[PDB]
Amino acid sequence: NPLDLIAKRAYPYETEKRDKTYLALNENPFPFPEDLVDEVFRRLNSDALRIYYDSPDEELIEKILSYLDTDFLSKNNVSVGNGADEIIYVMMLMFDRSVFFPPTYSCYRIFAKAVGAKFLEVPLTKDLRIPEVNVGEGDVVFIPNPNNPTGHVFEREEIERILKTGAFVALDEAYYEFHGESYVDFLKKYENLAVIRTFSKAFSLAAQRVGYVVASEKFIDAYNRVRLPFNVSYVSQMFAKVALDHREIFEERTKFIVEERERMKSALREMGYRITDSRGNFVFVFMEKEEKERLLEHLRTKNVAVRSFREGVRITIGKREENDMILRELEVF
Amino acid sequence: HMNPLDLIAKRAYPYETEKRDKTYLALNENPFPFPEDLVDEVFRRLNSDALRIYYDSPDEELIEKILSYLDTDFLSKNNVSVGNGADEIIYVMMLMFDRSVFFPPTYSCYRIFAKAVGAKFLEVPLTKDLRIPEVNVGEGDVVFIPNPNNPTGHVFEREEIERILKTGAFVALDEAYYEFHGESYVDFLKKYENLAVIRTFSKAFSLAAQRVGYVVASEKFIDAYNRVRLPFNVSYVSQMFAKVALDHREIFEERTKFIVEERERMKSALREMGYRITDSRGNFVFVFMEKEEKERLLEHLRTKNVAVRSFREGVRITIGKREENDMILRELEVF
Ligand SMILES: Cc1ncc(COP(=O)(O)O)c(CN)c1O
Ligand SMILES: Cc1ncc(COP(=O)(O)O)c(CN)c1O
Repeated sequence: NPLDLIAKRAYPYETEKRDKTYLALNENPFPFPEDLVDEVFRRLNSDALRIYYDSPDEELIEKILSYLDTDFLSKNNVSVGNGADEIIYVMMLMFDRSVFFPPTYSCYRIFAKAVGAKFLEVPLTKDLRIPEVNVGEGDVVFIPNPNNPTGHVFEREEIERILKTGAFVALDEAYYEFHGESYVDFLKKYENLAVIRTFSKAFSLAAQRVGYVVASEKFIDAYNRVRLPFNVSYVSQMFAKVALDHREIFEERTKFIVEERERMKSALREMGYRITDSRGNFVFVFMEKEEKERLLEHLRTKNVAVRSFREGVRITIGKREENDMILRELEVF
Repeated sequence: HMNPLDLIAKRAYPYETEKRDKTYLALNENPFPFPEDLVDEVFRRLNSDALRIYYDSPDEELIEKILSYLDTDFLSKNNVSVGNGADEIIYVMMLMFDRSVFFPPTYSCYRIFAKAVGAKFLEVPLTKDLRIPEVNVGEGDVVFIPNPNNPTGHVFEREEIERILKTGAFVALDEAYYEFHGESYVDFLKKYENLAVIRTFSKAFSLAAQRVGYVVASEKFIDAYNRVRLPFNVSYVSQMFAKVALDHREIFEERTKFIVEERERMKSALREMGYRITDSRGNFVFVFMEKEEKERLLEHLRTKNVAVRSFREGVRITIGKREENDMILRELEVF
């Protein structure tokens, strides 16, 4: 009964009914602009819906390349996924062993167990530094940068130290847009690196699932052989193309989210909370289990959702009134 | 002495995109565009605030509408899930079981995906009469059986499938072409825990570019499947397309009726010409041809900007519009 083994081995699947003020999945506070939804639909060919539509199409790759804005990338350095999740998932199917460093993205462990990958979890140090680990060729090492859930940034030397082991580094730059530095340039020097990106956070397209990966031609070829061939829909691609053609609105939204993040980080410091230097669309607050659970319960009654972790809570940046409500809840507590 | 990227390149087939000829009859696609009225309905129902969230996949409404379409008394929400195409459902099932079993001539992606993900698999060819062969299978195996079969379009008897179910092996019944045949083996789930039926919106609803498949099975299996698959695997808008299609099935019913009549008309004409064909019940016909005579037909078709699908024993020709079908028959008549 293989299905019993999956009950034992893999984590259960659950749908959770969202609270009124939901600040728990690092989603953008803003709806996708209505004008751009309109543009999407006046670009749609109903005759195109009936066919197996190339994933990615050429135009989406040209626009992603234009967004990346390098001198050295070509179309063979870029592919797409059904979310960044798919890219991670597929990478776990590709290598002998997956390595990651708690506190990290919760789906690494989940997907490893889901697909029965060999994996090694070694915790980040007390200072949130990457630990000493025995890794090499055959391994893929998943490093989110900025880190999730801490939002902190690993120094370049840290990433490079792993790169010099020969292990394959999967640099998950899901929160790149809120930080503004990318290690994509390291592809000039290292063949053993892939940078993973998404439209979900900064472009308000989490429901449409478009991720992309930037890597060497050898890797991208291999990835494209292992993934599903028609993995991103015609309309998801069109949403991503239209978003890339109108970046100014998204830049203004990002600017608001970062200013709102830093304002919250300052207020929390002034209150005496121990926080991380987060560079994502969220803040991380350290708290003790007992302080945490009392706060959580209070938020529960006020119809607010944040994300609980072992060492504290991760609060996504929302709208000005939501952010102020959070600060007020933390002040009393 | 080989880095993992070289191993993949060795074992897995290359990624290759196709160039579409002016008359393309090679991927079992619906001839008709998705209705314009329904595209506008999707745009109308679309909530731009929903676009920014990790949207449930499947949402509750999509499930309700799939159940209503299936129209049984005994299925609940716990018996149904979704995939990013039926392709994803197959792919995940291959990750779920110890061994994958299929029977050539069969769906080309089974072998491809097995090799892609490094699944252990067993390929045993169908008999001369297109019957499922004697095979040593049991618990731990998943046996992929398309019904109607792809590329032959022929229908397996219930007894053939029930024999496999009784082994204890898990049967994945791929009902991608159900709509063009009209009988389903979903009622077997009253009795067998041991079974999943896979379905798609791609062929009958002209939504191949939006990738919505669904699977119907026991609660135990669906739970397991939902643990192994990507949690947000089908997009908000893909789900809205599928929901709107299910709210307006009469147009799709008339299209399916046209496709089946068109298929049977072609099957008759080909028999009258002296071609050996299968009794196809999909949106396509399968014509047996000797290798060398088949290649000659292909050059003619290539010369005339027509794509069909070439197989070891013949060609699988998807039903298109009346004018493309008529043209196929001319070229098979003159040939
Ligand atoms: C670190 C990290 N990586 C990947 C993802 C996935 O994003 P996507 O919506 O594009 O699958 C997320 C968000 N769940 C993330 O936080
Ligand atoms: C037998 C079979 N099964 C599954 C599929 C997949 O359908 P989908 O387009 O929804 O991935 C196809 C079509 N590619 C098929 O022919």
